[PDB]
Amino acid sequence: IQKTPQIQVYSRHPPENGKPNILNCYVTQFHPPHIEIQMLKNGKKIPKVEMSSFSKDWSFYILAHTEFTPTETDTYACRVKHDSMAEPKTVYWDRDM
Amino acid sequence: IQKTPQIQVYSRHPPENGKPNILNCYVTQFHPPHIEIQMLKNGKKIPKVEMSSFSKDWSFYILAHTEFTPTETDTYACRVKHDSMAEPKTVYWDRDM
Amino acid sequence: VYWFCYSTKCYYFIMNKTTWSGCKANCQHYSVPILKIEDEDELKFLQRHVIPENYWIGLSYDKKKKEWAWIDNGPSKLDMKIRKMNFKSRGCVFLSKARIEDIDCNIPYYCICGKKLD
Amino acid sequence: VYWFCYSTKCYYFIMNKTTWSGCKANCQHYSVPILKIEDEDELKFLQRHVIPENYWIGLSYDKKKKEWAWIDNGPSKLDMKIRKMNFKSRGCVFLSKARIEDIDCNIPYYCICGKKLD
Amino acid sequence: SIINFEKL
Amino acid sequence: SIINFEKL
Amino acid sequence: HSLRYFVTAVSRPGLGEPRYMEVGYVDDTEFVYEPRARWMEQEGPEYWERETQKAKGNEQSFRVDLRTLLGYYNQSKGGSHTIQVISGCEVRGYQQYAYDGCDYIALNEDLKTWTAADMAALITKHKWEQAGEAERLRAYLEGTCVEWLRRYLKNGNATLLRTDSPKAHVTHHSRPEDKVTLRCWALGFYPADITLTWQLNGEELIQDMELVETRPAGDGTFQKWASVVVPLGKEQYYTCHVYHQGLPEPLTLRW
Amino acid sequence: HSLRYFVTAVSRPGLGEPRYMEVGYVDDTEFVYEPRARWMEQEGPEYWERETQKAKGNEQSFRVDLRTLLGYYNQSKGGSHTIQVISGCEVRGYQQYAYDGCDYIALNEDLKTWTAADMAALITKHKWEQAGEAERLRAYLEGTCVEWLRRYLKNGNATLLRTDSPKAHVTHHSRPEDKVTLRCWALGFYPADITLTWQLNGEELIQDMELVETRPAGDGTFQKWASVVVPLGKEQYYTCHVYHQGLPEPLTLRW
Repeated sequence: IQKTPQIQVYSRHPPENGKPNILNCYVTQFHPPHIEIQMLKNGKKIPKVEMSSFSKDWSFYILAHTEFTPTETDTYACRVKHDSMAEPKTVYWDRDM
Repeated sequence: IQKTPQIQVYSRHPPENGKPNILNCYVTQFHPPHIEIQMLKNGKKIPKVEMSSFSKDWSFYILAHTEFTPTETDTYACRVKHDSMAEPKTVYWDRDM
Repeated sequence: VYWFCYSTKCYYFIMNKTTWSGCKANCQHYSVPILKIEDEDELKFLQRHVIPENYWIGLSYDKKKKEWAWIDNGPSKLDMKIRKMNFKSRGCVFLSKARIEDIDCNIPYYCICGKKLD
Repeated sequence: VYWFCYSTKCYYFIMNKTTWSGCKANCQHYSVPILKIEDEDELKFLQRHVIPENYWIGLSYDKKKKEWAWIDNGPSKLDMKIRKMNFKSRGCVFLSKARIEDIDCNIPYYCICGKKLD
Repeated sequence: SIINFEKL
Repeated sequence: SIINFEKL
Repeated sequence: HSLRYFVTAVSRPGLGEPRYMEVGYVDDTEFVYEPRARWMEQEGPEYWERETQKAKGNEQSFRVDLRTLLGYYNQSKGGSHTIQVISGCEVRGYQQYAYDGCDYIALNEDLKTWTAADMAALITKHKWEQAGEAERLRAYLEGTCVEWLRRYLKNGNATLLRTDSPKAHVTHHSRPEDKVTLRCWALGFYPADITLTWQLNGEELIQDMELVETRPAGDGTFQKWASVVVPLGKEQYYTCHVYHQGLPEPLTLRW
Repeated sequence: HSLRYFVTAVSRPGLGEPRYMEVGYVDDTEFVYEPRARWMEQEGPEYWERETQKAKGNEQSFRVDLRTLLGYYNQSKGGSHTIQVISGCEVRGYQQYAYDGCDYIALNEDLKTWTAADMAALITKHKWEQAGEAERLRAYLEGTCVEWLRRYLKNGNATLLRTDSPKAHVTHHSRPEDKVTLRCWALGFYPADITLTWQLNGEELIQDMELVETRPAGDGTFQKWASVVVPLGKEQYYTCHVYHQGLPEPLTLRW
């Protein structure tokens, strides 16, 4: 079996712009378990980006978290690369969400 | 499985009345293999009555034969008793057939 | 006496022993023709579902058209024409939970009517 | 994406992962409601036929009517209400080739629409 | 001229 | 506090 | 032409041991451990003994079988139980098992793979591969079976190929309120495979015929008949068609 | 309340031995061989060692498994292959196997009978009865599992029963050509099981909602939201209903 991951980027607390926050890229329901998660800031890879199970439906979940502070110009997204997708899926953070 | 036998009484050669013949009571397609065959002449059991396989469909066949001569008044039938029938099946000979 | 079906096909089963034309009749009388084992696996399902006994399925020898012919007169995928079938005996075919043999078409067996669903 | 059926019941299977209401919709959209495992053996057939994955079948928790309810809101014979079902998680049920578990009704899984035939 | 079958 | 499973 | 054995193993408890038999037929014909198809007598003693010995060995082997199956079936040492087998070849190879009337185990088209009928035979199947009897068999069938089979006819293609043609005639029997029942007949023909069918103006009549299971006579020959109930005065519309192999052309009658 | 283990055995060839883990959750909560749910620290060493030893023993045992299954599946020593298990009890007992994503073996409602998913697990099933692990299991589940399970809460029914209520509010986002997309929200609530649903005049709205998989925040709490696209000026017809356990009454909002 080969399941497509389910990315979603959001913050730990409501963003107050130019105010420190903690990004959470929550990848879910995917298979197999191998999977590399890119934490970007304007394409830029973020060095430290903390990591690390599967739900009752066998789907492998993982959550990635790296501190950050919202701009009204700079940007962030999560870059996931899995054997379920030909090339990588990137999901820009939608503060607006 | 329990199959109902298939009796049929007929002679070896066309009956020429008051003319010697050989009765054939051909029991077929039945199960199980145990089975007693009565050879009657007016209810009367015939002493000697020669006996003695199953076809591709597993049905047990048997043929019984006892010499005889046709009347235009006396009669014959075959009395079969099997575990497939509550009580016995008797089939009077139908020369007419 | 009842009806069940598998994938793209619905079946009806007569539990009344008769001669081969026996099904044909009742089969078409309930407008669902005597069976046609169309392909491999279908057979497999039958034999398994099928309660233990001998069933007739539309598969007889068209005496003058010197050839075994399905009832829709259209081939099946089941070319188990390999059961060579024919030896000093001609006739019709029947199914067992583990058989497909031919025999005397006047032998009374159960029925297997097999209409398609698409 | 296709349809198959067993005995007195014909099925349709969606191979497009969606939320639970996901089936309901398409299911009824092809006028064949999301499934209802009516009795013991039926389940058994499913799990076996069912290609490997998680399928949704009409069996959710009617939040205010505080009770697990079939889609026809009529009981099944399947009182595997015994899978007690409910722990710090509420929701909907899905089927596996060897499972019947409950979960978050917004999880996208495959579909199992199950209309009757009689 | 029969064969010999392996007990079931 | 896990259990011990019998190899498949 | 073909050769087949029909084995019979029937446990009649309280009544001793299982009654077991082995029979042979080149085609529908019986032949065999006293042999019963005369032309076979042409085989000596040291045929008949390597042979009979065999039956004893199976009688003994099935004895186990007969039992192991109660095993497999949760059964009982109560009633009777019957095992049948058909092992034989044509020139399709036969190895067919039934137990109690229901199908049991079987060798398929390309003899290398079986087919069970239930959880039972199922765990008889799964062993025979752990013992490759698929092949322990393949041979015999292809091998020696055929050798015997051919190596047999030779001792009787005299009768094992004879063919006395059937002798028809049609009878006329009254049925109440203006109907007569015609009966085409078919005596003294061999082989027993025949085909008798009525026709009303060239239409087959397999809707209201009344055939009788082709019955044997007592002297190899066979007899059989097909009956039709036709309205009074309107016989000569209905014809009977006899088709037997030893027949230049199929017959045809009207009475 | 319940206790479950989630086992993971993943063979990454050429890359050493299979990466194996064992995890614990009293309910949806993680807890454990460094334990990771603080209140568990309240357990000593000679807990943590009879324990960890165990993982090693399974790590080692699955190692076989992982392999025996290539066996059963004709497979290869090529790609990766993953085995998962869920063993745990409520207060329903869990022993669930999956291999590669597909369901494998399982213990049924009255733990005494399994259910395989294919010819494979099938010949894993048929062994466990020839080894009665149906019962080797029944116990633990009924037995010691529950003992640990209860014998656990006690070390944290403090948080293993806490319940911070969710804090909703609804946003208003414009959609081109006169449509606005309302978004009810749901922050800082625990447990994560929540139910957010929109309603248009008391009608549920599970046809055009746009819920988001209930996402975690980083501090036990959870956040989630449901969105609806409503025509311009006609918001106040659409209400949001939040229903969470730590909620006297379900909320209700309009923006």
